Amino acid sequence: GKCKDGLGEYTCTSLEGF
Amino acid sequence: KPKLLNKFDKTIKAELDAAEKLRKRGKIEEAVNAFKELVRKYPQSPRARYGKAQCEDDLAEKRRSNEVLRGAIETYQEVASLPDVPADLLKLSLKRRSDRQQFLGHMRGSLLTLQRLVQLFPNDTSLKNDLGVGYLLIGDNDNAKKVYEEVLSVTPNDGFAKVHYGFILKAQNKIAESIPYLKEGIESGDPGTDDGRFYFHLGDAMQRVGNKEAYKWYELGHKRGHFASVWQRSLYNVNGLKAQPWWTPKETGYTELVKSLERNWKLIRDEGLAVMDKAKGLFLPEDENLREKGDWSQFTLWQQGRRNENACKGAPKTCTLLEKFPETTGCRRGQIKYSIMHPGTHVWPHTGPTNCRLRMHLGLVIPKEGCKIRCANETKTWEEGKVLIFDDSFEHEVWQDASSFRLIFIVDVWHPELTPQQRRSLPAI
Ligand SMILES: C[C@](O)(CC(=O)C(=O)O)C(=O)O
Ligand SMILES: [Mn+2]
Repeated sequence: GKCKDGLGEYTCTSLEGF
Repeated sequence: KPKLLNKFDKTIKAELDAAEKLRKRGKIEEAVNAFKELVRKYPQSPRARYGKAQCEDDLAEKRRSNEVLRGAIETYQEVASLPDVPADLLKLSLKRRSDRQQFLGHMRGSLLTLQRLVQLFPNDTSLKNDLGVGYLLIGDNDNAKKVYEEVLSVTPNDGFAKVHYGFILKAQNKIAESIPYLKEGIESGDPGTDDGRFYFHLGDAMQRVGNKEAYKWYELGHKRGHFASVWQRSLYNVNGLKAQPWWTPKETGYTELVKSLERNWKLIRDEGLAVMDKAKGLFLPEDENLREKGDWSQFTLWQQGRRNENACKGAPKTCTLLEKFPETTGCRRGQIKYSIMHPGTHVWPHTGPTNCRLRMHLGLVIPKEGCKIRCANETKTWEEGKVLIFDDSFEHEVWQDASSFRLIFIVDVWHPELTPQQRRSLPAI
């Protein structure tokens, strides 16, 4: 689930800590 | 307010406060050793164990270390395993554990922790709401929906559950059904409802069903700081970047890339047509619920700054050409892709996720009538062999009413005012 053309996901960036 | 001391911990309150004073004074390293000695001497004390965890948490912030944070996450868990843990402390410890697990991207771990919280505190609505977010963050919208349905059956006016339930309904293309939940939820003013995602989707849902009140919600999302403007509604932004719907090549500074696209446009076209003719499965249908009707597919060569090697086997000369331009191949918030659209297609008004990219379109096969694109209040057409440039963080819309297919090449570039530091650091989208 990635935001390519729109803003449809709850979050568009990954969570990778610090 | 929060009672964190059990019977035994009250008897050592002086030693516990002495260690906590060190933490609040900022002497993190002395605080850790103080709480470590208390854990050694009182291995069963929940307050000592939580003090150790909080100091490890603070230390991970000072050192910006995922490994130190993983230690803290384990110590917050240890708190919960000790005997006679007061309920306020148990909740604080596991709540922080889950939050820090999410910060590290351990979404599966956070979910197990959230499921335990709900089992332990089955009447705490806010924890169920947090469990639903855990499911959303792992992409499990079916279980997230079940959680918010359970919350709303008990507390029908919980605004956090309303906006999240509406978000899920809209993501499932239940547009009309989502509107009252998103609106009622935002209007509730409950904590967590004043969030740009919910103004964004409420306005878009209203646009799709022809409710002219949509721009009142964009207008209010703007006044509350979520949108740079009513027309530019992206949510992953760097503030200060020049905001214009339409751009010229010279305005972008990427004139060499544009010249290369325009001088070599026919080789780009021919590789796209060859894929259409011999490898059409490489074109994937659009899957972000952006069409009202019609057929629209994309064949992607780069995404998140990463070359798709198998895809480039289908357009090898185009991939070789583009490798000379890191302004696009390294744009980790954009893509490089062919886009085919057929007659009878209407793409809903929509916005991209970030203001950190600009989008170039190169015309490849353009019917003489029927195809057009609007960005903000201005509509334009494509030309074969020519580049258009727009900022897709502005609302835009597309129609295809020709009598044959329309093929363009899409090349995203970093917004030109982003520094090399920002281009290296921004998280990928
Ligand atoms: C729908 C579209 O892909 C254009 C578009 O929305 C975009 O590039 O952001 C097309 O006309 O092919
Ligand atoms: Mn678009």
